[PDB]
Amino acid sequence: PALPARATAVVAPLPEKNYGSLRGGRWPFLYDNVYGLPVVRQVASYGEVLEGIRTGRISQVLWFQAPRAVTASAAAPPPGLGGPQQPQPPPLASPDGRCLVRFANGQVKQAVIPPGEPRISQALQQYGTAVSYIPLEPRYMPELAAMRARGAQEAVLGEVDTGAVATPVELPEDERRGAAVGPTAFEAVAAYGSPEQLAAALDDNYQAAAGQVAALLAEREAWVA
Amino acid sequence: AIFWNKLLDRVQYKENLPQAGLVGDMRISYAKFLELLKDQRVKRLVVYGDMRTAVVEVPHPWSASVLGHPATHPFYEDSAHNRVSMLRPNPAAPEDVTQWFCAEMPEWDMEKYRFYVDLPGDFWESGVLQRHLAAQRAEGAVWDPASGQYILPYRAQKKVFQVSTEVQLLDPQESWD
Amino acid sequence: RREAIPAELLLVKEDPSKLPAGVLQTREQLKQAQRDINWAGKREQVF
Amino acid sequence: TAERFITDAKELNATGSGLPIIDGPDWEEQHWAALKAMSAGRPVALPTPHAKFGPEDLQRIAASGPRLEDLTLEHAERLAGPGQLPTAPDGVALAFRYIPRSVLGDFRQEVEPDWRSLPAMSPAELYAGLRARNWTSAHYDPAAEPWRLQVFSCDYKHTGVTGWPGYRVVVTSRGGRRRWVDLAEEGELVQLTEQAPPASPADIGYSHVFAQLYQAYEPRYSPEALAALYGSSSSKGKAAAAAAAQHDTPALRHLDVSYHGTGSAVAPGSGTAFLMQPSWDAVTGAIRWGLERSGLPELRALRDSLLPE
Amino acid sequence: LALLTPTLLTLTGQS
Amino acid sequence: SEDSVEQEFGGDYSEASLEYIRALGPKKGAPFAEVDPAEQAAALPPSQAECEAAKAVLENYKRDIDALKTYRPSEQERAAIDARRALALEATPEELTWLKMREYYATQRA
Amino acid sequence: LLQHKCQRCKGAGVMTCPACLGGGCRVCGTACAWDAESEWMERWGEWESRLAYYDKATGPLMDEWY
Amino acid sequence: PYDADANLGYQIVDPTASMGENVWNMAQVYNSLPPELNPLRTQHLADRGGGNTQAAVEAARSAFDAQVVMEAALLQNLEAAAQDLPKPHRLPPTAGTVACNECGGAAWGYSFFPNTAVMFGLERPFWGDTLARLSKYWNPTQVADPARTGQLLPYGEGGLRRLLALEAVVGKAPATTGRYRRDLELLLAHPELRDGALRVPGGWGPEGGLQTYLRGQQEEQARMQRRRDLA
Amino acid sequence: NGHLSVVSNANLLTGKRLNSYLIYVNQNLKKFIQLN
Amino acid sequence: ELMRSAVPAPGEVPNRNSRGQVAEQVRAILDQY
Amino acid sequence: QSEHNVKIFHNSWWTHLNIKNLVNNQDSEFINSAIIKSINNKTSSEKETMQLLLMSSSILLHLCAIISLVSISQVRCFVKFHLILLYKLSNVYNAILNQLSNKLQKNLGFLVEWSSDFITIIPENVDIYIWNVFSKIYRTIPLSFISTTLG
Amino acid sequence: LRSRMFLNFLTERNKYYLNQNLRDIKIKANYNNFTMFRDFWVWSYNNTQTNAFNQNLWWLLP
Amino acid sequence: GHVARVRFYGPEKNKVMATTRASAPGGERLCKVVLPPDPELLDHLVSNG
Ligand SMILES: [Zn+2]
Ligand SMILES: [Zn+2]
Repeated sequence: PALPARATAVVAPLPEKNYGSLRGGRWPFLYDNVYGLPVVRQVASYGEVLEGIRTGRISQVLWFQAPRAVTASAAAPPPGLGGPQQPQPPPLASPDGRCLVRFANGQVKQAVIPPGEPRISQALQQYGTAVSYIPLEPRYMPELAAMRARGAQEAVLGEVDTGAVATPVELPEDERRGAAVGPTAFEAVAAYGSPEQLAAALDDNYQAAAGQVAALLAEREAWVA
Repeated sequence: AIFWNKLLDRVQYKENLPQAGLVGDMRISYAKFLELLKDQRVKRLVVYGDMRTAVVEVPHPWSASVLGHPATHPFYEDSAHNRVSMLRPNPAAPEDVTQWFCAEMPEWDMEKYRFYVDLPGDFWESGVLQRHLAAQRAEGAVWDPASGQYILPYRAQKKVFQVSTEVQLLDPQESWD
Repeated sequence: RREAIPAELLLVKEDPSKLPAGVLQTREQLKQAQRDINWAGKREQVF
Repeated sequence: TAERFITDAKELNATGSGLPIIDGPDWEEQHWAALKAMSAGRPVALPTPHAKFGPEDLQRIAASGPRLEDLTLEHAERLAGPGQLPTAPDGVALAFRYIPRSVLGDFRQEVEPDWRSLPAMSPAELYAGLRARNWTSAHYDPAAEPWRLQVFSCDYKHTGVTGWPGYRVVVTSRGGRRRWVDLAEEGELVQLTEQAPPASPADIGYSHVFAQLYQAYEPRYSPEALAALYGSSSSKGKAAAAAAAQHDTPALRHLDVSYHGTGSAVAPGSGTAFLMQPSWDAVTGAIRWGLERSGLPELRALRDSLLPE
Repeated sequence: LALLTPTLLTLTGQS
Repeated sequence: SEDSVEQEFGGDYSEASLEYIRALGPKKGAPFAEVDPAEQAAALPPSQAECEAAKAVLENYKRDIDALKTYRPSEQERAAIDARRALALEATPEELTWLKMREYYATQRA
Repeated sequence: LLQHKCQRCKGAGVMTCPACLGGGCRVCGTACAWDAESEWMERWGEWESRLAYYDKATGPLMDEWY
Repeated sequence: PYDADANLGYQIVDPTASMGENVWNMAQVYNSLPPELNPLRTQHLADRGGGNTQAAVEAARSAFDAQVVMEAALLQNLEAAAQDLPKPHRLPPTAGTVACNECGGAAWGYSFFPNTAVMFGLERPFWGDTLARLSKYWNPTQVADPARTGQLLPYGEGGLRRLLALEAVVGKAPATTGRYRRDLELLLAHPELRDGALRVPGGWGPEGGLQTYLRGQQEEQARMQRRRDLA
Repeated sequence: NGHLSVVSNANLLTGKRLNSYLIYVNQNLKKFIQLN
Repeated sequence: ELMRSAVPAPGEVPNRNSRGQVAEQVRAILDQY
Repeated sequence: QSEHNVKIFHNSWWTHLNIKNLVNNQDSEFINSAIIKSINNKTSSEKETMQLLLMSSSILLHLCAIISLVSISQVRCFVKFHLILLYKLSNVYNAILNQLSNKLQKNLGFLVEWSSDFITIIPENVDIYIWNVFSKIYRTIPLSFISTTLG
Repeated sequence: LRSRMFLNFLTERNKYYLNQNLRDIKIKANYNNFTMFRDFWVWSYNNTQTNAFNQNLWWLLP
Repeated sequence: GHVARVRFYGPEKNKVMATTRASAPGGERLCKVVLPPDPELLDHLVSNG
């Protein structure tokens, strides 16, 4: 498995632009930092989007979304009356109006359109252009903030030493996030290790499982008494 | 009594907020209230003093019509003690019973949910209540000269589970706090 | 071991003269925008 | 938007307890460090495409722009593991697709001008100038010069002094110059399909302005269209005359409408937003949090004084 | 306060 | 066959009174301060069948754990694990996640 | 005397979403619990069961029989 | 019923004694809670088996008390709205409404400025004024003429497609009541169910009321039929 | 009509959670088992 | 039937008691003697 | 027509309780903005006259309300009763703190008041103290006012 | 009459299923016959019924 | 045609005291009604005498 590329050079930012609807456009690359994804950099105005809807040149219009805090839902008594924890409110449409416009010729642009604009709403209702809401990305969904925090706190790889290798191991399967990329504990401790810790760890792991099942059965028998 | 009964309703106005059909978190949403209103399921609507709150009264589905459903109290009985029914077969659309005609129960014999609803700031200038009223009161008996008769047309009769809404507004000066 | 990516597959290529009329911002303009950004930054604290 | 269930050995192999959460700076500030280093002149680390790309599509993307499939990623998290339930011999995972906010570049909404040093215009002047560009009105003239309207709404209205109500329009004209209009005070309620002034030039609010903006974008049909429609006796002959008829839009030569929010520069929960609006609830919450940090170990003195009990 | 009442009666919408 | 109510009462009444009693509630549960049968049926632990199945699987587990104890890695396995180790040595968080996503998407397409 | 009201909503704190007057609206609120019209009679059954407990209207008859 | 705790106790409350004595008697031993939620009924057995009975009871009593407090809040709002006062509890928006963007949804406030409209009694708007304002709002005027300006269609989008049974005789069909259709049909195939002696629980699905009684009747008559022939 | 308010930055609630995660997985798993 | 009102009367509306009035009724019936 | 009766029992039930803090999950700028902007917009230095008139009349309303209330005899009895109760509680608390602080620094009836006149029980020392504090608080008002209104 | 009354009560209470011993502990409780701190609390409650000070007594119950 | 006379009263004139004819159900009474903002009420009132 080849490592990803890693180049470095001096680059010159582009000149800034004012499309009327949005401003910016100094990123000189075709991809972004956090994700490796292409960046949309063509901007569609309001009258342009309206005409593209009327004359069928536009197929799908997609809005981004936002989390909709838990206190501002009406489906159950407020959190603070002490009831059981309700799951999660649906997400909002993007208040800032960030939008992606997809044409029939495969082009993809961005735009700013407030959800609920009269003309655009009537056009979408009449001409049946497909309308969609882009789901939320995982580092912004409110139900996976625990996973995001755990990833930001815990270590990616683990600790195994044999006296001569000190291998960076992956974490166990029960908490390995991505995939089996590096060494697993067993393979490392058996390929660069000695039967001492091999046998010890194997048999006392058996001892742990036996203790689990034996405690289960023992409290069962106490229940019988 | 004729006089005193009135006087007492003003001094003790707090004992008359509906404490019968309203049990817990009895709110409904504004969209659901509109949807119930447009299909003529609401029996009474009581707007309140400030014009921004209503208590919608909706009859229990089996107490809405005069079907003889055996989940209701036997109010009206035959000689052989069977509940009476008033269904009529709707000649234009048979094969579907939910589109038949039926008379509605007198309002004093109804079970009713009493939901609470908050009306938006532009409830009156949006005209929803006005459209509903103007549509539902624009039908009545007519004279047909082709048959020389007095006809109550079908599109002015109540189908199954539909009722006739009564709108009532309250006066803030009747509170005597 | 690493792989290599051509540095012409990573940079955009367009010359500002292929843009609409007023899209290119002059220095006169761009400086006033920075001035407004700063003033909007300090407004409420100042007041 | 469709979700998917994964019940398969190899797909649950590359999964584990759930894919990693790609992380970094916030979606609207990823480009600050890179751009300031680029403006200084240093070398910058180059962006590496995503691990699902391969060399065959970078050829097209660097040439003719990305497709809706080039932007879509997936994410899957594992429900109960291998030995938990029947009909699930080695686990079950839930996978859904999405597009991240980072796809939007270093683009933002137009900057709020300096309302002190900017020439003003009366609402009646904006109303008349919008009527003169509304082809359905009795005051149309096709010799009008283009206008660019940016309609701003305030966002620091509740968190910070100096917030304003209503809307503010920035009108830029052929000279490249700019003026602004202050549409507080929704004047008198009118519907959008309304053409009549309000009996006093002082009752022009944003309801009339929005009426004019809505009516200006009406598509115009040439008389031939409904001529071929009505004159056609057949029903689907009319249908053909209708589906084939075209139109035009004069507003694309007169107006450019945009909507913006003047961003806020004070976080609604921060400390400086407490000095700007002191309140007693704030000081109670503050001393509670301070007890949490410093002296909630009061409930450790609890256990320590439970020693004699 | 009766001098300013015609002014302050716009916050309610009446005359 | 032979429901509960048919025993405490049975021939003391006809079938009329038996159906009379049958249509009024199960026996005497939560509304009457007692404990439901479906409530009581949860307070009991796993019985000896499951415990013995677990003990037999435990015998199997110790057998295969000592079997693993008797294992030693093959020839190319050392080189493969060491190459993984080298990649992990020259790894950063971002790129390791990069290869994780590479794995997932490659096996997704297959 | 010191209570003032918002002049846009007239003290309602809430405006209408007009599109929903004539896969739903993503801008306007969330539904309530008693909106599900298919669960009405079940909720009423639970509530009348819980209410029959406290109900002390028939108290004297139960008392004389006890 | 007093022995099974199915109903409240023997002489716990007296309508003519006092409020204090009655709250004392009711606050004594979970008398305010029904049997189903009384924790004493369950405090003795809960362990490894399910780990739920003592959890799924304190997780129901909580929802119960939340419902009760919500009812109190709603009634305080109604009592404020009975006069023309502003409501004390601001609740979040619902499925047809959005929040106001001048206020945050906080509808009113206190200001240290005396609000002259209340002090002089001018806070209600004189019916004729409102009538005029509405009648002028629902009647938009057209000053232009579609002859000069070549406007052939009323405003809106996609007017061309817009320009291209016996609902007029028997009204429209109501689509909010399909879920009862089935039961209605049963009530027509079995007239005997309308007898004044019977009173079923109530409901619509196969899990409620009429269908429960019907299934029970057919099943028990089949049981007895099979029991007749074996002997 | 239809309103035109726009915020500049959508407020993603950035800046316990275990129960949220658990209820998420419980709801999804229960839907899965009810699919069969 | 053509000349009937559909607004019933003030007189032909029969009484219906709530639960509190039912309780008052049974008490006034039992303490009758 | 039946006759109705006064209800004298657990009446209301929903008022015995303060639940404001539960429903808002705790566990007014549009107002002033709109007031001031309206008196600015409707009616040189005239906005300043109107604003000063507004503030002055508001403060005077509150002061007149308070004084007129306190001018009823029974309200003065209420005030007197509260004063003596609070004084006895202060005596208790101060004695406790004084004695225990004396210890740790060594380490480190009602009717004679309730039935008499109140200006003869209270010394003049406290009136002089209150007057001194008030005087010192409000003595910078002329210079402040002058320097404000002169640009 | 008594049979019908019990019938209706039973039906409406057993609607619950349509979706030590509490008695022996309920016989041992302090009830006011229609324990001196109890009478104190009851009197003090019934005396401060109207004033807000009443709320202070509410937090004196077990 | 059962109502004879209506009398708007109040300080803001939205309540009426309707009087019923002899042919009305219940004879002749005086009933108070509170009115919503309906701009079709006055035509209906005058065109029925
Ligand atoms: Zn508002
Ligand atoms: Zn909506």
